[PDB]
Amino acid sequence: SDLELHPPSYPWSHRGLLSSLDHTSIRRGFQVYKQVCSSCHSMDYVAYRHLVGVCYTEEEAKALAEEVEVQDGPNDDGEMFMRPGKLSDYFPKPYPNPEAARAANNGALPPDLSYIVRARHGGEDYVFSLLTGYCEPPTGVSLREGLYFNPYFPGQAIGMAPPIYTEVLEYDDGTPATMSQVAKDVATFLRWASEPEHDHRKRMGLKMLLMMGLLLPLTYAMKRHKWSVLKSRKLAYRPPK
Amino acid sequence: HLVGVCYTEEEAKALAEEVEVQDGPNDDGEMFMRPGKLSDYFPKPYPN
Amino acid sequence: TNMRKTHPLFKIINHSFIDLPAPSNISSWWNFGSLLGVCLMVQIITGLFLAMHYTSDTMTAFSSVTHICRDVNYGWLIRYMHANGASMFFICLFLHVGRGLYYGSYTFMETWNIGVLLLFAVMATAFMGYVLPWGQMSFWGATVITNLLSAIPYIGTTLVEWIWGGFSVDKATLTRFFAFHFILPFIIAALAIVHLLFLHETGSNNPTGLNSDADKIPFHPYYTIKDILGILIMFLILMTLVLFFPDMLGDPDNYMPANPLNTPPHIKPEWYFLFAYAILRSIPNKLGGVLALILSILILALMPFLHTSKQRSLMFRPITQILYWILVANLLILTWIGGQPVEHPFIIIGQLASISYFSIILILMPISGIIEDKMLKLYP
Amino acid sequence: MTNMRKTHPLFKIINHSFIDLPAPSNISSWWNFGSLLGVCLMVQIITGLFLAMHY
Amino acid sequence: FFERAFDQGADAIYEHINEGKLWKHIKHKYE
Amino acid sequence: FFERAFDQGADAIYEHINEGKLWKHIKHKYE
Amino acid sequence: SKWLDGFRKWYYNAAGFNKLGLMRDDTLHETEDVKEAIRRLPEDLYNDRMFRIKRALDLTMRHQILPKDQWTKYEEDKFYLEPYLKEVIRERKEREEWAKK
Amino acid sequence: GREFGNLARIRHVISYSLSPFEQFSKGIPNVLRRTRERILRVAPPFVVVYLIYTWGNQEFEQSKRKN
Amino acid sequence: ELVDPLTTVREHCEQLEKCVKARERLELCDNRVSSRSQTEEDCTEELFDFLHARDHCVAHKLFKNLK
Ligand code: HEC
Ligand code: HEM
Ligand code: HEM
Repeated sequence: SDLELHPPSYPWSHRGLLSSLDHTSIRRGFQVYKQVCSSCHSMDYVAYRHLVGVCYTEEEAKALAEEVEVQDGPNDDGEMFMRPGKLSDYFPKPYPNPEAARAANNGALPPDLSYIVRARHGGEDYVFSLLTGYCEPPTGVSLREGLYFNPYFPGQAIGMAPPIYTEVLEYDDGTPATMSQVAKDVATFLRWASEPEHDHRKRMGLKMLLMMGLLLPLTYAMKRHKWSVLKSRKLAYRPPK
Repeated sequence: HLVGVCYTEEEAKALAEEVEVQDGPNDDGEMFMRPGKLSDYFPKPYPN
Repeated sequence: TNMRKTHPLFKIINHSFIDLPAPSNISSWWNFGSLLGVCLMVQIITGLFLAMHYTSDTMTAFSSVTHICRDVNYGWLIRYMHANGASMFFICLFLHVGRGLYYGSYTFMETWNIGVLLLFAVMATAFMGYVLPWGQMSFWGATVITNLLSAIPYIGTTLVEWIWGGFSVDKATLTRFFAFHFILPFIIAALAIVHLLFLHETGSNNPTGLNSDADKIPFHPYYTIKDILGILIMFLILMTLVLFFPDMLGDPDNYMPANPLNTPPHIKPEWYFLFAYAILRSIPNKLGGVLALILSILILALMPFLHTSKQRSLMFRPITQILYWILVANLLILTWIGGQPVEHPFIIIGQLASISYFSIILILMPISGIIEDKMLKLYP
Repeated sequence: MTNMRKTHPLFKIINHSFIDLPAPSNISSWWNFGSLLGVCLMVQIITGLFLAMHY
Repeated sequence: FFERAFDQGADAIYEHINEGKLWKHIKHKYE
Repeated sequence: FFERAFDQGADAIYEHINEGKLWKHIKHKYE
Repeated sequence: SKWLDGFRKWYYNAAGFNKLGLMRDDTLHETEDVKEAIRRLPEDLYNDRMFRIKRALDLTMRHQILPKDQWTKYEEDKFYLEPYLKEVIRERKEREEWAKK
Repeated sequence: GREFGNLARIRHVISYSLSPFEQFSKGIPNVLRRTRERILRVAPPFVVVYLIYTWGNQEFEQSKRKN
Repeated sequence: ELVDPLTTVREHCEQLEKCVKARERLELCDNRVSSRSQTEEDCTEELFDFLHARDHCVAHKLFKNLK
């Protein structure tokens, strides 16, 4: 049963060549990550100073640094110094080591999700299908305890339960938190985790496109001039016979 | 750096295990003690 | 009296770049090697930036790659030019070698030998630079190539000892990889200088293969503005790859950190090594496989000795044109089989395609050449 | 038969700059410092490589 | 005298084609 | 037939000049 | 020999060098034996050969061909360099036989 | 050494070249003639590669079928 | 409660012919492997076929309902 289903193509708001990310949905899926999805998974490569200008303003995102109570650690006196968080700190890890993560969440490692779009096939479509496509197990297959059926996962036995359901969250901007909306928002934010470069990349993309379309016929006309001096040449042979 | 210069291997191990050196964290997350080994540096009286 | 022919720097520039006689009928393919030259320059520029914020310390090496992608401004852009410029480098290199095989340019023997030395060097630098970002795929490819190098009798042991530097994964391996990946592109630039110098005394080949001393033009300003146009087009395609589809050529599985205990379900390098990997999926022998890869690359160097026809280019040779195009066809078949899992029926397609590739290089072009020789009344 | 040292495309540069280059006979040791400067620069870069590729 | 106008024209057509999702469009909401 | 004798002679004059001072001279009472 | 004659005519038509106004002997790769046989040519055939080569070069510069009325026909293709070439291989093989002995 | 002046002994050849400042109905039949001449040498290799690719994909998904 | 704009969608286009024959052969594999006991046969492949057809159908017509 090693055969797998590739995720379908979804009409995302950033599917186009010059289409940006829904930054409101970016901050919505960030809230989704903070209140439910950070219980097992980790973001070791994303800091709080990347959220300014993307999700929130300078102040309130800084306010989130006090809501999580991160801890730095050692100093001269040797005790374990309590301190509130700041914008220069990364997202908090849930487990001190991988084998405590496996032992406390049923043998399976909830890996780093900063590059989980980029490291798996399909991309955000696979994340959306895996989060939404939770169905009952069919006949024949006999999974053990704690393992749930999901046909998009390789092996069709995902180590996590379905985390999202009806009225599981509420949003600050007033959006009905259904399963499809919460999965789309977390997929869009979790796509931004691998690519915080998207808008500036497409900015340089159309700047490059306009500059290339301006400067290519100029060199083409120059080449055509400096070779049309040659292509008008007619040659004649006049032997003495 | 003292093996083969002034002390043997077991003498350096004894001098290291005489020294208590800070480490951490463990699976629970405390920044605890251990007896020393060769790769540990010399203990600072006052780092600040 | 003029500064272009009495000043030594301007005399060198005029003699090697301005008043050099060139054929007036060379197509756009002759731009490609010049593109390769400036492609080298692009990587060196990005190499300078990758000397800035890269550490050779495994976990923090991957962390430094992520910091280059995030923390350094326009650092993600430099990393993506480095990757997609390696891809564009191998595109231009493959088309350069295809020009050399097609238009009879292999008759320049020492230029061909400097070229194949450059090609070994640049494949080594590309694989070794693939090891440096330290993903799972780079780890598993590095272990496969180092075990294959250790499979040779009594020679590969000291190479693994010098390269790995210890009992297992340690920092010395990545420092020596970074040192070799730093050093060998400058040797590539030196052999490119020798490549141009060996080209300079014999002139450039025209696509017709005839002696082009009857019609020759100065390099400036024709091929100067032609190479400028080619450089602008290559920059457009490279920046389209960087700024719009940054990872359509890159393997997605490289971007999660390396774990030696797990086994990935499909080991894969980039596409420009994949056909060679198809040879590694062809025969079930270790030293036979290394000999197969080495001889499959070195058969380009043995190719100028297999020219049995009395005419140089393939422009007037239709049967050998058909043979060359099915050669490009089954090379594309190898580079598609290399990115496929080892199952039925990919094994028979890969084995017959490797056998057909070796036959279409080695044994069948002399027969086609003597057939071409006989059909025009010149063969005994 | 041709002379290899005077017809090779790479070796005529090295012998015209190194082998059959005419130099004054009465040159003292001071000019040799110039050559020393060159190799001194080289070993600096070598040590500089050893100050970056491991460090 | 051409490149800054080029940059702002490319930027302006970028917010024209992409409306309602960039961060610069919700400056009025929070500041 | 000279390099091993070269290194051996240089080492031999090194502990002849520095007799009773290096670590190998005092690997008796400190082991 | 009607099988060989028609196939030779078709292969001459599909070879492509008659479309740029060349004879067969202009298409040969210029080795030292071919260059020696070129050096033994009379002046008129030499001038005809270099004009035909130059016409080929600036015809394929424009990626064009000659009109069909003035293509090099099969019956008028003259093997002018062939006896000089045969003489050159005869002297070279005689020289290598004398060097072997 | 290989400069202009000792290249070749071209004799009795006249060349006329206009100034570049004094100067698609013609190029379209030219590129049509070029692709008509080269299509029979280029295309059937890539055609048979496309057939082998489709057949190999079909047989791989048939081997994955358990019946 | 908030009803999903997904359960109004993936059962919206359940009436297609390919979907109903996929569910019919899913019922067929279910009752033929409920008939037999000691075999190790699994019904999974047309489950992926039904999921592929239904996933393409829902990916056609989902995103305009969501905000
Ligand atoms: C604890 C109950 C978790 C919650 C809360 C979330 N995830 Fe999870 N996830 C968890 C485990 C133990 C695993 C490993 C599964 C295994 O069999 O090893 C996962 C895996 C994923 C994956 C797939 C990764 C892979 O290797 O294929 C994804 C895409 C994923 N998780 C996403 C995800 C999201 C978006 C979450 C917030 C809604 C989330 N997870 C929460 C455990 C737990
Ligand atoms: C001497 C100059 C060079 C230096 C210092 C250098 C350094 C590096 C470094 C540090 C990396 C890892 C970071 C990254 O992956 O982006 C890297 C990656 C790489 N380099 Fe280089 N490099 C140089 C030249 C080249 C050249 C000439 C090539 C082409 C042959 C090349 C091919 C690659 C490839 C393929 C990668 C992997 C990119 C990827 O993971 O996608 N490098 N190089
Ligand atoms: C390392 C990258 C390379 C660079 C930078 C490079 C550079 C160049 C340059 C500048 C030219 C002259 C212009 C031209 O004809 O295109 C050239 C020609 C040539 N190169 Fe390379 N080259 C490279 C790789 C190779 C390789 C791998 C080979 C061997 C297959 C090769 C063989 C040739 C030949 C035979 C010519 C002569 C073709 C002609 O002038 O018509 N080159 N190269």
